[PDB]
Amino acid sequence: TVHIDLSALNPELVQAVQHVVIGPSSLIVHFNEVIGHFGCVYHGTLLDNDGKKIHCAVKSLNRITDIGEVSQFLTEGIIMKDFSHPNVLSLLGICLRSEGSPLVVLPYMKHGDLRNFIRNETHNPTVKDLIGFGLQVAKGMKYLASKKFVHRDLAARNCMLDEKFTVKVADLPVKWMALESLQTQKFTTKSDVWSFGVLLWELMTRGAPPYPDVNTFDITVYLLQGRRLLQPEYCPDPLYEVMLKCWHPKAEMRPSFSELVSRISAIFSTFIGEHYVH
Amino acid sequence: TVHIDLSALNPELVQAVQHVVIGPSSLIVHFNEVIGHFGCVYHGTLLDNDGKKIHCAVKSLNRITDIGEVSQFLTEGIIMKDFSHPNVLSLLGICLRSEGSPLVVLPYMKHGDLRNFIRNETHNPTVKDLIGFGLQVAKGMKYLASKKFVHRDLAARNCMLDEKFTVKVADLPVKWMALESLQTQKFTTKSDVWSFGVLLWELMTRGAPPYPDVNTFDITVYLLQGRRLLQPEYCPDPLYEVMLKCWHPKAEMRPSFSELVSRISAIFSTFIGEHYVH
Ligand SMILES: COc1ccc2c(Oc3ccc(NC(=O)c4c(C)n(CC(C)(C)O)n(-c5ccccc5)c4=O)cc3F)ccnc2c1
Ligand SMILES: COc1ccc2c(Oc3ccc(NC(=O)c4c(C)n(CC(C)(C)O)n(-c5ccccc5)c4=O)cc3F)ccnc2c1
Repeated sequence: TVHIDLSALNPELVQAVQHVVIGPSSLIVHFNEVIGHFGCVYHGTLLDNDGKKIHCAVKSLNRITDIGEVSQFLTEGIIMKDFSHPNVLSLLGICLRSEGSPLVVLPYMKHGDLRNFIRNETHNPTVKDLIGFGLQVAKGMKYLASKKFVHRDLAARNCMLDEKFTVKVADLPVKWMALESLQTQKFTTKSDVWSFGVLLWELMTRGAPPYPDVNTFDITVYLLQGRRLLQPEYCPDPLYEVMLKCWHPKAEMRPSFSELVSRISAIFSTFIGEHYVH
Repeated sequence: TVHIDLSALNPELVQAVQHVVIGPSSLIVHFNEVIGHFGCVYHGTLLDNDGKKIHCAVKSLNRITDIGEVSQFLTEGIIMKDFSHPNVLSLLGICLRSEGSPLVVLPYMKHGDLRNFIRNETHNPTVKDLIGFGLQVAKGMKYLASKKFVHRDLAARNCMLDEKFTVKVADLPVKWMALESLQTQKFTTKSDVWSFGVLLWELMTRGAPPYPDVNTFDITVYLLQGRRLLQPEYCPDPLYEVMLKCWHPKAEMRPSFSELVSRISAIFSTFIGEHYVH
């Protein structure tokens, strides 16, 4: 029952978004074929001018009803389309339709999200593999921070993994949130750094749920008492130290993603044995 | 301590927003002179090319820190700038600065917000006057609904009043929210219609607080029990009937703003005696 009045949109903005729009001249959506946790996502195929096919995921934004939301949707499209880094999920385009919800078009990620990948017992990542995934996320966050983009929901579940095992950073979650975000409601690159530390912990435990024994409403006190996620069984000491610095109570004292890439890269090189080479 | 990196913004969007941007070649902000409830708002003066001055209000968006928020701010600017109706507050422009928070520039409204105006005992609006204010708001909402814009926070406090006593619709509030908004979290033009009915009630009581004896967390049950705001002492029966229809439990059965303008206009014409002629 979604019929959006596209004539109601502003002309200057529609002009700005043209370079992001893709349509039925290029994209086949398979509305009968679902990609099963990230909303309503369909299999799609994107053709260039000679008819070459690219497998994509096509997400239907079924909440977007009004022209404010559609205008915000267009803006998010313009922003994301500019980003170009091998560790940040690409936006292939968006669809602005007069019938049906707006669509977002992403490259197909063969191995799904990182959390489900590492939890799957049939996969056998080494400690080096898991640290490597962490380093890839750091590089993507370094790029995004360089663009002044604040992630706000960084977590293993929001990182994707392609057929070459390249981690693509993509996309309430109190157990990932910085202390200051929990109380002042505000998010920064420094709070993304805190979430990154929790993501590293997720990696080293192969997707264990963090703080299993603390209620979500008792997390602020736990953290103020100076308590932190315990060092995972497979996590080496130098990596656990990096995690602890990511959870510094003073956001200003946390390392930058640039600092993290450098440190983690040094740790990764001392490790040997990999089953998932990038 | 606000230093936003404007080079980080997208080129196509910056091009789209140019027609909304105003700068130091036209605008004098009096940062030492405050307009005292709507955030940080300063007196400003806007000059055209021959040096003619227009009194404005200049609001400093001190929350806007990151490029996502700035991009969303630009989009809101583009949308609002298109709106042109005598009962909707105009956007004179926005300021995108490399130092200091983004600014929004609005025409100065001599008589402030409608709620404070009607509560001020030194003003003497008649029943016709109050209904007239209500009709003006309805006309503004009719325009906005025609543009597919959903208000979400319609209330007497968010309507402004200029020197000619023209009401300008401008800008959590559970006692104004539709039943369905309270439970499904979603907002529509039909939920704006519900808030409009509460605004009419505010008008007819000269800014009394609604549902004085019900806690904000008991409002959903109160409404589900079929209870409604009582008919104000000065509210005529036909207007109270309009209010009741605005609070129909079925959003689809509520009148349109177009229907409201027509009905309220008929009621207003049967009234005589005014101190605030539009
Ligand atoms: C094989 O299993 C899967 C499972 C899910 C897959 C998959 O899921 C998604 C993964 C990510 C996303 N979307 C995002 O990451 C989005 C991002 C980062 N943005 C931008 C922003 C963060 C600013 O909102 N948006 C977005 C973009 C434009 C308009 C609106 C939202 C998005 O939709 C949407 C998805 F459907 C993509 C590709 N392959 C997959 C493969
Ligand atoms: C004499 O006393 C006063 C007191 C307040 C006054 C006054 O207060 C304001 C009244 C309204 C507003 N702002 C709005 O109504 C805004 C609206 C409707 N928008 C658009 C939207 C609803 C989509 O957010 N915005 C807005 C616009 C551009 C960018 C960001 C937000 C706004 O700032 C800002 C104000 F400072 C304006 C003029 N005269 C006044 C006079």
